Amino acid sequence: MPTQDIRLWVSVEDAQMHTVTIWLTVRPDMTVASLKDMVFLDYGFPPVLQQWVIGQRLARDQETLHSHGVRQNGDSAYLYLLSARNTSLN
Repeated sequence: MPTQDIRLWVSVEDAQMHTVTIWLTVRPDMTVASLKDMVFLDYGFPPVLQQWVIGQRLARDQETLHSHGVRQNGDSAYLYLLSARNTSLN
């Protein structure tokens, strides 16, 4: 579309006491639920494990990124991962 996507930085925090940072390309029209999934798709980050933190976060996973303050690139979010995990597709 004429309007490009935006790049969102996400801080990943694990129960296993390690922290990583990821950059996600999306649009504010997206939501955490959708976003959470791509992160799962992208990083195999179990959506169950994924604890997403945004200053403008709402318990509702469905609300848009824009509604969570992600209006453009340079926006940053925080993700926490549980001790649990997932299984490899292959």
